[PDB]
Amino acid sequence: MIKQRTLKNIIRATGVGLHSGEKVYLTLKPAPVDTGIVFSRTDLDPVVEIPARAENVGETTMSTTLVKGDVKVDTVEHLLSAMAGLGIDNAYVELSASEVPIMDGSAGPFVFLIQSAGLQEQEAAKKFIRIKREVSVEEGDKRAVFVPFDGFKVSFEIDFDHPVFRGRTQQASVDFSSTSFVKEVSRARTFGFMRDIEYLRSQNLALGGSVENAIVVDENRVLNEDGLRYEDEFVKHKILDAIGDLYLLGNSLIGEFRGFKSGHALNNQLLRTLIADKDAWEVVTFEDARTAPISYMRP
Ligand SMILES: COc1ccc(-c2cn(CC[C@](C)(C(=O)NO)S(C)(=O)=O)c(=O)o2)c(F)c1
Ligand SMILES: [Zn+2]
Repeated sequence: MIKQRTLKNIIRATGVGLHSGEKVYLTLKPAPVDTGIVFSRTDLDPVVEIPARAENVGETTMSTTLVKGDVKVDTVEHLLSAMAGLGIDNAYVELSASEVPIMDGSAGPFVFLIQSAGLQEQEAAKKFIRIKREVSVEEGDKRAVFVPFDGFKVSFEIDFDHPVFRGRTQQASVDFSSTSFVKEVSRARTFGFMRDIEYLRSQNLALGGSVENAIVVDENRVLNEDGLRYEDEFVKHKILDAIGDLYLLGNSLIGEFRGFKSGHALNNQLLRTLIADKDAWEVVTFEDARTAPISYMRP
């Protein structure tokens, strides 16, 4: 049987918001079966809880933001990508501020902290959303698609229109039947271009962004003295973002995602279109893990 998973132990981390630059304390806690992933603003009295679900996404400018009335949890995509990669169904995420800490810009620190704490299998069937029909959303030259697939596969393609790529459209495919999320995706850091500094300053964004927690590009130069973690780090980070954004479905996917310049906004529009088109998907469980089209690492 493929079982639901939670954390075996609590995880505690400190860091800064990429966008806010605020110091934030993070605690991940075990949760019961069918809780899903629930963010808690514990700096507020009373505490404000926001389920990590597509319907609670409020802003998708330069991150995925959860919103309940006036309350936000910004930049959830990198932590949710870690939780999706390791198959965590149920957890409370407590935050002392409005934004998940950026850590090193990747999902690496989160997968390491989680795998250090360990996972706990729970006595309940893991529920999957199985893609049964093709579902496409487009806006301009941006496109995001779900395709039926017996497994979980992500493709991303983007023409960054930026000199640092030396005129090359970036493309990557990962199939979690062979690709290690941990080894091949989790280390891919977020990035910023020095040419967007005017605009980011003007939206009060990326206040915590530096070479410490991101790839920083200035025209031709990667400013980071120690360089890239992957030849294709930039596009592997878009795949990491897409895995986090897709986890707002609230259950792991059986299917394929293809992204064409898609961002947080179009990723969320795809989830909403999918959820509305009930002909395109069904909830499935696997009573026997041996015949399932996906597997997870030992807990
Ligand atoms: C002075 O260093 C900087 C400046 C800006 C950033 C920066 C990062 N981001 C977030 C970038 C995006 C939206 C991302 O990772 N989302 O999860 S991406 C790479 O998909 O386009 C941003 O809006 O600004 C940075 F990381 C470092
Ligand atoms: Zn990102």
